[PDB]
Amino acid sequence: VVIGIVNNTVYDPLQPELDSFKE
Amino acid sequence: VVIGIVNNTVYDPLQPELDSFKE
Ligand SMILES: *[C@@H]1O[C@H](CO)[C@@H](O[C@@H]2O[C@H](CO)[C@@H](O)[C@H](O)[C@H]2NC(C)=O)[C@H](O)[C@H]1NC(C)=O
Ligand SMILES: *[C@@H]1O[C@H](CO)[C@@H](O[C@@H]2O[C@H](CO)[C@@H](O)[C@H](O)[C@H]2NC(C)=O)[C@H](O)[C@H]1NC(C)=O
Repeated sequence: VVIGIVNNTVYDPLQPELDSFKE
Repeated sequence: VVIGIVNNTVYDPLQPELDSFKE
């Protein structure tokens, strides 16, 4: 519904931090 | 690069909570 949106990736500070530790 | 800064420790609400549970 928006005009002019572009693709990208938004970095999530929690995901790698809590995936490296939990393993 | 700052004048007047002082030492201290900033408490992180996530670290102890996710370290006690994950163990
Ligand atoms: C990146 O942006 C493009 C267009 O801005 C998207 O391309 C279309 O996306 C829809 C929905 O996913 C598809 O139905 C179309 O077939 C796509 N067209 C083309 C030419 O690719 C695209 O989805 C966006 N994301 C990625 C990962 O490419
Ligand atoms: C606490 O603050 C003091 C000064 O405000 C810091 O002391 C200097 O720190 C630098 C970099 O760590 C060192 O190269 C100097 O040798 C230190 N000087 C002295 C007299 O200690 C100190 O680093 C800060 N942090 C701690 C944990 O003390």
